[PDB]
Parts: sequence; structure tokens; C-alpha cells
Amino acid sequence: IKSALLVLEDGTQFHGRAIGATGSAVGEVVFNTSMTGYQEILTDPSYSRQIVTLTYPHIGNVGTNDADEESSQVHAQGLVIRDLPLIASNFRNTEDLSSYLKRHNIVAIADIDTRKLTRLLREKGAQNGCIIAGDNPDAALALEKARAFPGLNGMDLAKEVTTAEAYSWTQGSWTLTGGLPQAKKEDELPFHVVAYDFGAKRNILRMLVDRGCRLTIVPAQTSAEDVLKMNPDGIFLSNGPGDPAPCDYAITAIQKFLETDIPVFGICLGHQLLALASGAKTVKMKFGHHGGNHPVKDVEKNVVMITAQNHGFAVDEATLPANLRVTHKSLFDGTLQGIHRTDKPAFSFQGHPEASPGPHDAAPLFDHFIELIEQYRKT
Amino acid sequence: IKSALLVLEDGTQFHGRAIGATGSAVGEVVFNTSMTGYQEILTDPSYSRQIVTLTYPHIGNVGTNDADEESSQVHAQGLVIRDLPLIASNFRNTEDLSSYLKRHNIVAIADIDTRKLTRLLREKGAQNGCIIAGDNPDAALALEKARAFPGLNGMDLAKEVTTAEAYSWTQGSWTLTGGLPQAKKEDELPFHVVAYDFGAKRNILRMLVDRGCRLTIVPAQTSAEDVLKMNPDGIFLSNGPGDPAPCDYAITAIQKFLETDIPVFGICLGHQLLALASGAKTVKMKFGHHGGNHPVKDVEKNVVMITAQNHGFAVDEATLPANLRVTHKSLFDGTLQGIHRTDKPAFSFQGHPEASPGPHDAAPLFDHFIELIEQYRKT
Amino acid sequence: IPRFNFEKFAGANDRLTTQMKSVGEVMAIGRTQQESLQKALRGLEVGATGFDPKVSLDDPEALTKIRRELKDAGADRIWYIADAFRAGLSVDGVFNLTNIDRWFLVQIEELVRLEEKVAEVGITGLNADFLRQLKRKGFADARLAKLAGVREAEIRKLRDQYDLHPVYKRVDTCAAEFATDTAYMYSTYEEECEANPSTDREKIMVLGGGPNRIGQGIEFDYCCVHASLALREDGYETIMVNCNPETVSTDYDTSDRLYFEPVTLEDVLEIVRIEKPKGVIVQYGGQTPLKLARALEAAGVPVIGTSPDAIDRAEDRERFQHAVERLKLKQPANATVTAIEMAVEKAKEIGYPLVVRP
Amino acid sequence: IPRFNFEKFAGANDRLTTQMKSVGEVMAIGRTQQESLQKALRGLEVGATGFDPKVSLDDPEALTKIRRELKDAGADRIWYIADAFRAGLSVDGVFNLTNIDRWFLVQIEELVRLEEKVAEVGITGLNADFLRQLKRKGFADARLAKLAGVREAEIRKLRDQYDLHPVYKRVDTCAAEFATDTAYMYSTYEEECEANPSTDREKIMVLGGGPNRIGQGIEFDYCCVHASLALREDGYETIMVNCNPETVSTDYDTSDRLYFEPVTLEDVLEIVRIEKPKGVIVQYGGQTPLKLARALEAAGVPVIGTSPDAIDRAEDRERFQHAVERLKLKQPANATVTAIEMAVEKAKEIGYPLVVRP
Ligand SMILES: [Cl-]
Ligand SMILES: [Cl-]
Ligand SMILES: [Cl-]
Ligand SMILES: [K+]
Repeated sequence: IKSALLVLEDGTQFHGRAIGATGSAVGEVVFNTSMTGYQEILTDPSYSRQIVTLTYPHIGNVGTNDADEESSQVHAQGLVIRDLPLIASNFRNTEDLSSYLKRHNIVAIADIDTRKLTRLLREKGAQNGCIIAGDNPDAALALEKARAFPGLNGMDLAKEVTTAEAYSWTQGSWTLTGGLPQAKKEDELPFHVVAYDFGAKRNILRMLVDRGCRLTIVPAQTSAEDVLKMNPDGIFLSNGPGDPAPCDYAITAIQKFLETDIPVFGICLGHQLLALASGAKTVKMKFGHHGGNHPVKDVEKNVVMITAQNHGFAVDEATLPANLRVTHKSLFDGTLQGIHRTDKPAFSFQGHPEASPGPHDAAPLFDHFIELIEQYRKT
Repeated sequence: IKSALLVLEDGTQFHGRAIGATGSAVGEVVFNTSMTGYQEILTDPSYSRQIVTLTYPHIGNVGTNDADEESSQVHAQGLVIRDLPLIASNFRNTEDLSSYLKRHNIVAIADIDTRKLTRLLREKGAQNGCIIAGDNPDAALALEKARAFPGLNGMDLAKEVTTAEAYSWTQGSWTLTGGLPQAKKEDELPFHVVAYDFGAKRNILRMLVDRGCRLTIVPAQTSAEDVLKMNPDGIFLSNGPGDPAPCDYAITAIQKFLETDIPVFGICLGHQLLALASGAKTVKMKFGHHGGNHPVKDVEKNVVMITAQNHGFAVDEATLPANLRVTHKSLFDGTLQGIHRTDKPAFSFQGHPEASPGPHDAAPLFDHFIELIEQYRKT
Repeated sequence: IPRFNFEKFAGANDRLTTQMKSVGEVMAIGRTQQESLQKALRGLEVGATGFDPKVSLDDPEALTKIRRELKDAGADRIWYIADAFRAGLSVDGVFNLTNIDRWFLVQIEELVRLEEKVAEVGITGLNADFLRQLKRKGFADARLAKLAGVREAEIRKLRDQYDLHPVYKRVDTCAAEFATDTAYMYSTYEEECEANPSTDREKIMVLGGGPNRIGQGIEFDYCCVHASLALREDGYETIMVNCNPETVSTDYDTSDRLYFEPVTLEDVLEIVRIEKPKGVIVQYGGQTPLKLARALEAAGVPVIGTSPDAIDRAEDRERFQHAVERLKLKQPANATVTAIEMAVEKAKEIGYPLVVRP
Repeated sequence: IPRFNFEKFAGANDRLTTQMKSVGEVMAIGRTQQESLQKALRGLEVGATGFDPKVSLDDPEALTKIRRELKDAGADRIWYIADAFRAGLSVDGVFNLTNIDRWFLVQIEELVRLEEKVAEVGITGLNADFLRQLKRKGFADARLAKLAGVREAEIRKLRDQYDLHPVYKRVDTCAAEFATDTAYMYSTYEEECEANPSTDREKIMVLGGGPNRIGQGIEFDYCCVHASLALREDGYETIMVNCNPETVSTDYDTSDRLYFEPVTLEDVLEIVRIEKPKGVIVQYGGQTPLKLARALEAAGVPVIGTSPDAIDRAEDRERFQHAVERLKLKQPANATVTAIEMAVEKAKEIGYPLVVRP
């Protein structure tokens, strides 16, 4: 019998079974309502420093596969689920979830009341916690580690997950039939985008490559000057973990880009940095948004899209600068989801257009970028 | 598919399958003919720095259990077998072999021609080798590491496996019915033996305790002086790894014990040490003796006994001091197996009277020791 | 789970195909697939308590019947699947015959193994840890009593003793992302209870008729709705117990409190235990609630309306005949029998042709 | 594995018990159990290539027959055990019926799975890696052939292409701790070969009779032993091929070389391939080597003594019948037949009573 336990800051304990690596995990506990897409979620860098709870009770029905990885590794600090299924049952599976978790040295626990956890978080707001998987897990110890956690508010995480060295990306999106395509020859891509890695998701780039954009990924702290020197066709701001505010370097740089006429597009963290760089404020959400059924309105066109969301921080509408116009708003709670510079060719989205996992409703947002790039090229 | 590879100093390669931990292992390669008792063999300290090859193709048929551990850990450097059974099938089983090996972090290979390996070693004598288990094992690197192996020749291994602080043992032998007994109360033990820990098997101790001794285990380097000071009813010299030669400290001390009338007993290494201490010579054998079917003759009674052997070194018969009289020889190669002091109350055995695993044939060798002891007590 | 009525259609082909033949359906909610499924089996009203065996283990011909039933699905296939596991068939073998995803199959096999342990360990071995674990998998006290060779009531008492009761969760459309003011609940064995029953009102519980079948349809639901409507209007807190998805009675709108649960003694007593209703109505959901009447009453349930006993006087053909006799009314020439020999004897007298009425 | 003759004793009880019923036995050596077992199966001479199927996959009553055969052992049990795995029974399911240790069972289940793969991928899927893996688990070219729906000679060819031939190990009492100058060998698929064949002399190969059985017993061993004794004395290097343990012929003193192997085409061809003998005798080991003659010669084997065509003239009843005629000799009134109807017709002619001789 393999004990595991999850202790939140408030002192609440969840006793269950270890399904991953042995040891301890500490971070911010969040809940995700996605019924499918657990692997993609796990490998999402935005989760760095977060203990992920899944609302759907059976997690792992489809095993895992590399194609469903959104980064090189699993970023989630820990995993919490209700039930780990006896078997994975899917033609695409290459490894059961449990083996996968152990292989990635992930501390995870199953067999707990994820709904109780969920309600608490929804009601009292985000908390930090600690999971201890092992023989006689010590509650007091987990408690102490959860209380000792510093907290994501004000924590710069983009710097922690960003790319050491800059690089190139020319690969497109997966297909049932084909699978993950082969990288594209530079000469094959009309456009050239510079993408700031604040802990970016492979699908974002794949989806960009898909639009005929050639990419150069750079470390988050890359200077605007350095960037300009490459003559980008447009710039791109990636998603990423923790507080966007403390990212002085990226904001500053951004401000720089905006003095130019290059088209800029940001997603999630990117969206926030871009707001920031335009003089807007950011606030940490009560529990944030994590799931894939999130209704977002295109206020301009008065249409809804079901979106992929994963954010704990949000842009304050009220503090919004006049040069920033609102393009989208959550239908669930009314928070800000999209913005556009009135004066410059720059816009961003809070949700995740590239999805993975989730609905494809937002993908078109990309297209608008591409339009901006084409027009800059005209000029 | 998980690879593994074993490379011998001579350049000979064995490609197979990984069955234990990931990594590399280097040591002197040896073959063991035991058909049963692989776990006991694994946890035998004398195997330290040795990569053990088993002749009996199917290894792991009975799984593993704690009672079948002869030490607190696995001493073998590596494990080389022909076939790892699909299942373990024995009521005593608690963990399949693979799991156990991994848990002990042992690099192990399977699916190789062990017979060809055996013949090689037997033909050309012991060789050092390297086992690399992992994604793409590098045959040239393996060779390199094998080649680079120092050699147990002149290697004092006793010091490396011995106990840190001396201790007391009062535990008896295992029973089918009762399993491993509870430790006894010192007062229940007539005799008091002092044991040098040269990397001793638990079975030696248990069998001793079994015969009424209360034990005190001491580090290999302990001073005779320190010893004598406890007033032991008898002293004992355990089994252990490496060259016995290099162990000057123990030699020195044993010399010091043989000045006194205390009964002394040496098993394997202890045998070699005592012979050393008596001014005899030790050699390193071509391939040594490793099995549980070894016929040994009690020259005195002209009686044969099947024994458990494990020794890479031996005592030169044609250099034996007159004070040294031969009690036993090997019927396979006529090697020296047992000696007794003409003058003193000190004798020894080259093989393992304690078996574990192996025939119980030579267990009376202990009785002699008890005779010697009750006699010194009469005195 | 679909509900069939093949027994009513003797010469009918009863293998399932692309042309529907079921008459109704049952629905269950559980925190896990196993829990959900077991609850549905017991809510089906076919007399199951979960995966009751269909063939004997010591039948030599058993492996042949099973294979038949698996390969060519009839309405009882689900039970034959668990029988296949009891008989030594593998998940792969069963898959090959059925084409049912192994994802599911493995779960059923697991339940079968648990059953086997209970059988072996008997009541004595049903320790709180184990019992809990079993309850968590959707095991009905009755199935567990069957396996341990005891009365269902004993299992129930045991649970009580161990303070082992289910918690109630609520349906909300959003996996708890948002709060709910509605009370559409379901049972499960977990930590937090979300039932939060009133103390404020006078409560009346209405027991629905489960899945629709021939002879027990929408009429029964219509009454249940009306009972719910009328009383609520009168100012009573109304509580509905039912598991037929096709119904208005299972529509949140219909009552103050809705428990989407199996209409079983177990399920109902657990509800009663926290609601502590003023009364429970058992005459508006068909045969099912009617058969439970006595047991409920025996168990302390404040059944209102015509008594279980009075019901018994009518439902029991000997009692009824009696009464008629008591009232000096006219009935035809009849008799009340329990064994063929007696019945055979009993029929010469009465006369042919005659009507066999259970 | 024991050798039985139940077919000769119709009304007998053919269930295995505490009283012996077998008539002979075969023995096999392999580096692994799987290897060992399969060789024995094919060395038994009961028509098996290894695990040939007893029942059809599409026989409704198949699980039932299997059940029986497992529950109550017959001489055929081993083959039924494989059929049980093909049919969907688990190791546990099999253990329960048989009481045979799972250590063995899993092994058989694994060969079955490998067999199903061969059946799926067919001759195209027979890459060297896989084929090699197959040879290592003891699979016979002949079994692979049926599964791959090709000819045995095709697998053997494929093996040739790949350079997939077995090595020979030696029996030595000590697990290679000491060298042996005796040539008592068995075939295996490994690295090192210990065959070390002479180039020195003219060799003569004698093929043994396999397990003893009614009709072919010790007489044939006695003859084999003598042939070796004779020729050896005459200066020839003598090689024995046999796998009956109870024989003097399988004694290491007996010949120069001893291959403790199944007497099959595949197995003999391999030794021949390496021995390159002067001649082979197929006339002193019963019906076996007699049936192999044609195939051996056709495969380049240097068969000595009475020819394979000659053996066929005598062994084929129609051919024998001609010979008698051509010689103007007397034989009864007879006819050679292949089908009933015709047989029936011919019988009328010959007249009853009559002897049926295959
Ligand atoms: Cl090899
Ligand atoms: Cl008989
Ligand atoms: Cl393959
Ligand atoms: K190999």
C-alpha cells in the first residue's frame, strides 16, 4: 500500500494513493475542468510551480504519447486526481500515465475528493499546497512546506523556463493521418517571426509555422535592440508561468517594439506583458481560469467562442489606457480577455488560441496577426 | 526495447537485455554454478566489485524475500543471466527479481550466451568487464572501463564493507515454520564470541548463535588488544571480499591472538588471513571456486562433503608452515580447503560451512569450534 | 442502461441488433465508472443487486452458454460478462467476442475479483477499510449480503456501526467551477456532503418508478409529478427519488429536492436518514415502491397513505379473496395455491378454463 | 514427455491417473524451458510440430471441450492448454483447472501470443530479428510454416538466407566448469558452437527411433547400437541421432558422436549440414526415418542402404501390389483405394471378409 497525501496551507488534508514519483511537491494548487487533454496540460510550461487538480475523475484513460507533449517536459509541479484507471485504452498510447509520471519524476496522488478540493478553491481562492508521496507521509511536514512556499504572486517564472540559447522553429501541426510533420525548410516560409519564449507551448509555434511563418525563438530577456537587428516580419509573445509584472525586461523591450511599426501579437502572459507595456495594470485572480469550456465574447462581432484558458493573473480593464481597446471578454465572469492597440499594430489574447488541449474556436485570432504582418510587408 | 551490453577486458562483447538499473557496472567477472539461491548470492559481500554470471539459465523463478538476504544489501557489482523468467512463482516471494534489482540499483543484463562466457573464463581465467545498460550502450566505452579496472589483485575490500561500529548479534537461524526467529537475550547465550567483520554473511552469525554464542561484531581493523579486553570465549574471522593479503591490520592482530590460547576460527577470507598469520602464502586462482556442488575431502576421516564455495584466492599448500596441518582439500582441483594449527586451537575452512545457499554438509565445522571453546572454558 | 421486456414476447428474437427492442432505460451517476455502473444495474429493476451470476460455476456447459451470450448479445450480456470473468476468461478473450472496449472490461473484471474476496472472507472479513473500499466501488449491501451469506440488513447494520454512509454531490453543469442553488443530487462514497437538508419544513418524499417498462409507464410518472406539484403548492418541501432520465419527474423543476438514485431500499433509507421526512409516498411509482413498502416501514420509514399492510391485503390474492369474502361480495370460483400438485388438485374443483394470476 | 498409445485401446479409460498407462517417453534439451518443451513436443512423434491446435477457434463448444480436457487430464492435455490460451482463458483460469504451476503456464501462453503474431504478420513479417527470436523459443520451421501458411521448406530457406542456424552445446555434468572430451550435444540457437566436427574421417549417421511405443520398441535400439558398434569397429566415425533416454543408443559410450535431438527433418538436416557425413542409415529406427527418407534425399542427404524410392515401393501398398504382379507372384484378391465410395465398390469385387491395410 502506497501512501500519499496532500496538505493545503489552510491545513486541509487529502489522503490518497501515490501514483507517481516518491517524494514531495510544493506549489500553487489549481483546478482544471478539462475532460480530455491531461498530458498536454501537464507539459504546459504555464503550470510551472503549480500543483494541478483535475476535475474529471478518470485521468489517464488514453495513456500518453510524445505527440501530446507541449514542451520538452512536464512542468506541473504535481498532479492530483480522483481515479487512475487500471489501463490506458487508445491506439495512440505509448505509456500509461503512471509510468509516465514516474519517468518524469512527478509526485502525484490519486483517490482523493477532487470535488471537495475544487469547491474549496473556488470558494476560498487559490492556496498553496504540498503533496508528500512515500511510506509514512508527514502531514506536519507537508503543511509546513505548503505554508513556507513563497507564493506565485510577484514571482517571475518566465525567466526560469525560458530558452538558454535562441533557436529556429519550422515545424507544423499534427494530423491524424500524417502525425507530426517534418520540419520545414526556411526558404519554405514566406514570413519570419521572432518569438519571445516566456515558457511557450509547441502548438503555438506549430500553429504559426502552419500559417507560413518562420520562427526564431529567443530567451525571454532578449533585448529589443538585439531583436530588431534581425528584421522580424512580426514579433510574438509566448505564454508562460507566474506573475507577468516582475518581468521588467520584457516589458521594457516591448515598449521598444511598440515604438516601431512591427506587428506584435501576444497570448496569455504575452497578452499581459503587452498590456503592461501599454500602461495597464495586472491583478491576480481569485482562482483563475483553467479549463476548456470557457465562453469568451468577441465584443466587436458579438460572437462567442469556447476557449482554452489557463491563467491566474488578469488585466485590469478599469486601469486600461485609452490607446488600448478591449476586444474580448469572459462570459463566465466578465474579465478582460482580448485587447488591441488603437495606435499600433498590436493585439493580444488572454485565452489560448492554439488550444492543445481544447476547442479550436480561437485559432482565427492568429490569422489576424498574419494579416498585420502581410500589411507591414506591403510597407 | 531496453539494451544492455557486457564487455570483457579482452574485447569480447555480449549483447543482451537490461533487467536491472540503468547505468554501468564494472568489476571482475565471475561464474557461479549454483542452480538455486541467487538472492543469497547477490547479497553476499564477498561479491562486492564483482560482476556475477550464473550458469543456470533461468534466474528469478522464485522471486525474492527478505529472509533470503545474507547482508543488508546487494554486493554483486552486476548480474549476468541467460533468462529472466516471466513470472516468479513461490509462496515465499515478495518481489520479482527485476524490481528487486532495480530497487537495489543494480545494473543487470539478460539474454546472453552465459555458457560461452563461462567457457571463456574457465578457459582463459577471470577477467574484468563492464556492463552498460541503457539507450545506446557504447561498446568502446565499456571496454575502456573494463580495461581500466584495477583488479582485485592486491585489493583490500574487507575494509570497505566492514561495519562502522562494533555490534551485538544474538539472532538464530530460519525455520520454514517459524521463519526468522526473534533475537535472543544475551543471558540465553552461554558462549561469547567476538567476530571480525571482514564483510560477513548473516548466516555465519545465525548458525553461531544457533550453537549458543552471543556475538559481538567488530570492524575489520579492530586491534587484538581492544579485542582481548572483552574476554571472549572464542574469536571468529568472517568471509569477505578482495585480497586477504593486503589486510596487514587483521594479519597483525591475528598473530597477536595466536599467542594466546583462545580458540579461533576462520571462514574463507578468515581462513586466508589465519594462514597468512601463520606465515603461509596466498595465491589468486585462475577462475576460483563459485558454486554449491564442490566436493571437499576431510583428509582425516577420508569423508567427502558437498560444499558451498566462493573464493577467487587460495592458500599455497607447498608453502605451508609445519605448524600448519591440512585438514581438507578440494576434490575438483586438489586445492587447499582446510587447515588447523598443530600447536594452537586455531583452524579454518576455505568454503562456507554456513551455506546460504547450499548444501549443509560442512556445518559440523562449527561444532569443532564449540568444542574448542568449551575446552578453553574448562581452562 | 436500457430496459427490455422480452419475456413478454415469447416467440421473439431477443438478440440485440440495429433495430431497437428496449422499452425504457435507467440512468445512474457515480463518481467513478464502477460506482455509476453498479448503481445503474441495481436501478434497472430487474431484480439485480449488481452483477448477479447467471450460470453456475460447476456447469460444464457454462463456458459454452457464456460464449454464446457474449458473442451474440442478448439483453443479459452485461451479467454474462461478469460470469465470464468468474469462469476464467480473460479481458482479451471477452474483448474478442464482444468488442467492448477493454477500458470498460477491466473494470468489470476488477469487481469480480472483489466479489471473490468477499466470498472468501465472509462477513467476518468485512472490516471497515474493506467495506468502505467496496462501497466506494458501488457495491450494494444486498450483493454483499449475497456473497457473505448474510442478510442485507446485516451489511447495513455493519455500515452503521462503522459509520459508513454515502455523501451527496450535486449536479451543476460546470465541475464545481460555480456554485449552485439547485438540489439535484446523487450519492457517492467520498468525503464532503453537499446535501444540506432543511430543518425548516415539513417534508414529503415521493418514490418514482425507475425505468419504464411494459405495464409501468409514463402514467406513474405523471402521478409522481402531480403529487410533487400539489404538495409543493400546499407548502411542503417536496423530495423526489427517481432514476428515469426520460422523465419530468427527474426534471429539477418538478420538486424542491431531487435525488437521482436507484429506487432501492438501501438508496432510499440513506436519503431518509438525512432528510427525516414527514412522510414518504409509495403508491404512485408502480410495483417497485409498492414491494419496498413493508421493508421501509419496518425500517422506521413514515410511509403515508394506504398502509403497506392494506396494500398487502390487496396485493396478496389470498388476503384479498378473504376480504371480498368478508364483505359478502361476488367473486368467481377460485383458490389460492403455492405448489403445482395442490394447484393441480385445486383446479379440478374450481374449473376450467381458469386464470393463473400471481 | 510420456508417449501413449490410447488409440490402440479403444474402450479404455484414457484419463491419466496414479497407475501408469504410457508406453514410452521422449526427452529434449534446450537452453530454456520453452526451447526444451517445444523440442520435446516435436520429438515425441505423434505428428506435432509443437503446439498444433486441437479444437477450432470458431467452435461454440470449444471452451467446453477445453475445459474438460484440462480438468481431467488425458494424454492430450498439453495441446489443449495451448488451445485454452487461444480461446481466451487466463493463466489463472488454466491453473485452477490444471493445478499446473503458473511458472510453466505463462510460458505456454507466451508461445501462443508469438504464434498469433506469426499468423498475423505472415511470411512477410518474418524478418531476421523476429525469426531469430522465434527459433530461440524452440519454434520449429514446420509450425512456423503452417502458421505463415507457407511450406516448411520455405522457412528453412529463409533461415538459410539469414544465416539462422543453431549452435551445438555439450552435456558435461558441471555447467562448463570443466572441459569434456565427449561429444554429447544438443541444438540451440545461440552464439558459440561446440560441435567441432572431424574432417578426419568418413562418417556414418544412424537415425534413432525416438520414444518407445507399441510396435516400435527396443528392437530398433538394439539394431542401432549394433550398427554403430559394427561400423565403428570397421573404422568409421559413427554419429547417433536419437532422443529416447531409456536407450543404450543414447549412451555416450555407444557412438563417436551423439546428437540428443528430435528425429525430424529439420533437426537432422542441421546436423548433416555440419557433419557432412559419408552416409545416413534410415532403415534401423522404425517408421520415422523411413518416412523422412524421401525428404532427406531430396534435400541432399546421402542416404545409404535401401533407397527411398525402394522404401516407397514397399511402403506404398499400390506399389507393393505391382511389384508382386510384375514378379508373377501370388497375393490375395485385392485393390488399392483412396475414397469410400470407390472402396465400397471395389470391396464388392474382392469380397469379404477383408483386411483394411493403410
Ligand atoms: Cl551473447
Ligand atoms: Cl481401462
Ligand atoms: Cl517483428
Ligand atoms: K543475445
